Amino acid sequence: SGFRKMAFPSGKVEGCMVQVTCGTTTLNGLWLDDVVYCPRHVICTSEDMLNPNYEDLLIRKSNHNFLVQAGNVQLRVIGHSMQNCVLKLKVDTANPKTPKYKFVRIQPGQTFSVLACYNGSPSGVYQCAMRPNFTIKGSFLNGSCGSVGFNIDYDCVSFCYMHHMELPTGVHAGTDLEGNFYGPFVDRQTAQAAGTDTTITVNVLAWLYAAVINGDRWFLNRFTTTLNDFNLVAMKYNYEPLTQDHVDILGPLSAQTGIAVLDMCASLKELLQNGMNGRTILGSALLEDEFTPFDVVRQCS
Amino acid sequence: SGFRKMAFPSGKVEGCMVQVTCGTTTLNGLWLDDVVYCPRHVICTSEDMLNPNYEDLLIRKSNHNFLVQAGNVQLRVIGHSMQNCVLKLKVDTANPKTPKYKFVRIQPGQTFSVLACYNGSPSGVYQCAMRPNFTIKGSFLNGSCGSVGFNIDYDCVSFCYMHHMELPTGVHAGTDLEGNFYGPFVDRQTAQAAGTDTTITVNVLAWLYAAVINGDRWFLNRFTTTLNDFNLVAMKYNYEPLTQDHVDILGPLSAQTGIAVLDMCASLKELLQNGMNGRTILGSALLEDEFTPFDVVRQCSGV
Ligand SMILES: CCCOc1cc(Cl)cc(-c2cc(-c3c[nH]c(=O)[nH]c3=O)cn(-c3cccnc3)c2=O)c1
Repeated sequence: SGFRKMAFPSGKVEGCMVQVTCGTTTLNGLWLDDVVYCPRHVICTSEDMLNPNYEDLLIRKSNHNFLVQAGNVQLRVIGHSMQNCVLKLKVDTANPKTPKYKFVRIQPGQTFSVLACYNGSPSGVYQCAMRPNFTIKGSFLNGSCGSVGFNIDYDCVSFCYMHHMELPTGVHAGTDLEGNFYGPFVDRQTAQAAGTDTTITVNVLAWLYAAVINGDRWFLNRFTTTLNDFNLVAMKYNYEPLTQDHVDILGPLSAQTGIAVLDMCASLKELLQNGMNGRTILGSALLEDEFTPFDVVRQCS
Repeated sequence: SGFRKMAFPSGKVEGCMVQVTCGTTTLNGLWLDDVVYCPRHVICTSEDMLNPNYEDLLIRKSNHNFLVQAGNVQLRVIGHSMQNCVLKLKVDTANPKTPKYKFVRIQPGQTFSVLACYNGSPSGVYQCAMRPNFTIKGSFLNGSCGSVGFNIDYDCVSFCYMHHMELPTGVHAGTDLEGNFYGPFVDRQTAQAAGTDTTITVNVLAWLYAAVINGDRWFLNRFTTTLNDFNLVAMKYNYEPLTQDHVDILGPLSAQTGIAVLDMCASLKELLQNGMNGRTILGSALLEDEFTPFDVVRQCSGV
């Protein structure tokens, strides 16, 4: 029993974190086999921030300009290449702690663990969801760039996020490990703002199923809804559309609890109308949308 | 920017988790140096659980009765002993992944990271506070006994919690690594309930400071109070008394903010009657009390 934002054990990723320095700029890199991945803005300077030409900046660098440190060991850079917004530094030694891993690009609504790091040294681990507006709501200070997000279903680490920047509203933007940004963001200091965010409806429903699994039914009701009528109401609260895909994905949790998906949708409609009237659900006084259906199944059974 | 509940990186502890099997019972052990620590109820059968005689159950057992698995490697037990509610299994090999560590006993209101494990394999990590009623609000299923809680200071792991049981209300109870229970609980399958919980006042204030540091300021006001007046309202709402040591600990945040504790208690005083009813601080509709002042400083400074 209990239900918590539960991160993956971070050890497999801790052994991959290194420090990358160019001039006065130091951030984190990810050391997998004989490659170190880091944000390409490690090669910018102060006057480079608004409109850096990364191709022109990189061509002027020699390998010895990159100082890569793994704990106390200095890693020798023997080559480099830029892929989208990620720099790939070939180093002269393969990381002996490299886990089984893959790179995946996730969709909005998916969750992952963030290993926040400074100077190549991990400081904390926590869960994040990719918001519908392609930001994440993390906790990052200066020097955290190059921290990564990952899942570890099975014993394979799936890297899905590398942290690049904090936007004006305090939320965070980054890339996949192929260097493609999530969302419309670019790695330069020009004015950028996240779009209006919305609530991840399928995740709220998954969390309500988690509440039922854990023994709480107070928010259910005797009503059902059509998928169309549910979406018409939920969008008035800035909720994301619920698709037939989402309804299919919730099938297993519906089966375990005996509550049809569209019956849980009717519960959510009433919760948006009424609020919680002094009650909580799984310890929260708001509707939680950063647990996926997969997360609920991972944690509840 | 941002403020999140963050656990310590768990790698130093992952390398210490093993599986301990006694008959049909399998749970998790902590392998440090050449000893494996686990809950003593691993030696009970279902019928023993109702009213166990642990020193008699332990007398009946021998080294060969304990099956200890580290990954795919079997560890040989060469000795066994009990310390309070923890079993100590001497093995023939020192864990080469043993971190610098010590055993500590934490105080209510203090936080730690939990590494939830099943069959000796780490499964998830999250932060917990030791509640005033000596429970923790974790997330644990059958097979999680022997999972541990810990803090990290530089390179030294301070182990503070070993998981033993889930109470009827769904909250969790355990021991320190010397086998002493937190709270008025016993390791027997019997009706037990934690006392009425209370809210950790100094942590709520710490979290209000975190909210200010992050631009959330609508709860600030011009007023101030004193301990006696606040503690009087704290009592009414089931909040822990606020001591002078608490005010001292929040000193740094009062400075770096311009809000005096009793000024903030006046803020908190106000929130306790009028309240939330929907509105939010740091994205929460309720007053969060599982962040310590150091959690706030540690996180809002990059340590
Ligand atoms: C849209 C407006 C923001 O524009 C950009 C654009 C770009 Cl390309 C980078 C950055 C940025 C750089 C650094 C950084 C610089 N120099 C270093 O030595 N180490 C660093 O880490 C850090 N953080 C940051 C701060 C707090 C939390 N998370 C990330 C950043 O956002 C911001």
